[PDB]
Amino acid sequence: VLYVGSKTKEGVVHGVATVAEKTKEQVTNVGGAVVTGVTAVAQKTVEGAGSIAAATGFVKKDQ
Amino acid sequence: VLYVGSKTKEGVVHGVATVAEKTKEQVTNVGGAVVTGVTAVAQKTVEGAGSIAAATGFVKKDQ
Amino acid sequence: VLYVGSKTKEGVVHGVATVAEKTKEQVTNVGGAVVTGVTAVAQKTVEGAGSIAAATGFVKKDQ
Amino acid sequence: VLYVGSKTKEGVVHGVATVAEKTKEQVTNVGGAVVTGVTAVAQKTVEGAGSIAAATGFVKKDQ
Amino acid sequence: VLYVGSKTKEGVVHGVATVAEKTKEQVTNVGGAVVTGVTAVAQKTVEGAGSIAAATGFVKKDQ
Amino acid sequence: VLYVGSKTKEGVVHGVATVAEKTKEQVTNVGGAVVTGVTAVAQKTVEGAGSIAAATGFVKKDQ
Repeated sequence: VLYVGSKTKEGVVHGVATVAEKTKEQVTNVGGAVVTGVTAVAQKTVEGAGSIAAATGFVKKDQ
Repeated sequence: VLYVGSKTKEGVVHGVATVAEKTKEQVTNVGGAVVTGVTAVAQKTVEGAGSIAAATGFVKKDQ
Repeated sequence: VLYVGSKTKEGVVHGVATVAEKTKEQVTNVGGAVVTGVTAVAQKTVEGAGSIAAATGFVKKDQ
Repeated sequence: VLYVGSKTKEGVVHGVATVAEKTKEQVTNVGGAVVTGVTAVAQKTVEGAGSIAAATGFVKKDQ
Repeated sequence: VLYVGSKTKEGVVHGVATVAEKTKEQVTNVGGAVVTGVTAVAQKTVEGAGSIAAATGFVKKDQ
Repeated sequence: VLYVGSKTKEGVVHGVATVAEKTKEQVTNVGGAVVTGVTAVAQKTVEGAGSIAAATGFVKKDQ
């Protein structure tokens, strides 16, 4: 018996309850990035750059 | 018995309840990125860059 | 008995309940990217860049 | 135009979502009444005694 | 135009979301009444005694 | 236009979200009444005695 990483619970979302009666939502993007309404999300990354809700409006490398 | 990574629970979403009665939603994108309404998502990446809800409005490498 | 990665539960979404009574939704994209209404999604990537809901509005490499 | 009882919506159940993963259930009745697991039920009674989930363990009128 | 009882919404249950992962439930009745697990129920009674979840363990009228 | 009882919303339950992960429940009745787990219930009674979750353990009229 060694149990190196035996019984873990990592990157987990369990048990959620949500209501939304009258939620007007309005976005107007021009040349950018927009990230709305993210809920009950999970992940696990090994040897990588993991971003749940990133928003890079632009990337420019001119030469 | 070694149990190196034996019994894990990683990148998991279990147990969700959602309601939405009258949810007006309106988007208007022009030349960009938009990410709305993400729910109950999970993943696991090994040796990679895993992004759940990314939004890159542009990528430019001119020469 | 070694159990290297024996009994895992990774990249999983189990148990979801959803209702939506009167959900007006309206999108208007012009030359970009739009990602709406994502629910109950899962994946696992080994040696790769796995993105659940990405949105790249443009990619340009001019020469 | 009188509209005495014109456009009603009475005794109604509309819009339900349910999940049950591992629900052990065990009953043991002896000489009585048991009522379990009632969901999404509706009725309308006119000039009567309407009971959705009644449980009378006994009725005795000895003479 | 009189609209005596024209456009009503009475005795209504609309919009429900439920989850139950591992719900052990155990009843043991002896000579009585038991009423468990009632959900999303509606009714309308006119000129009557309407009881949704009643439980009368006994009724006795001896002579 | 009189609108005596025109546009009402009476005896209504709309919009509910519930979760229950590991809910052990155990009842043991002997000669009585028990009422557990009632949720999202509605009714309307006109000219009557309406009780949602009543529990009369006994009724006795001896002569």
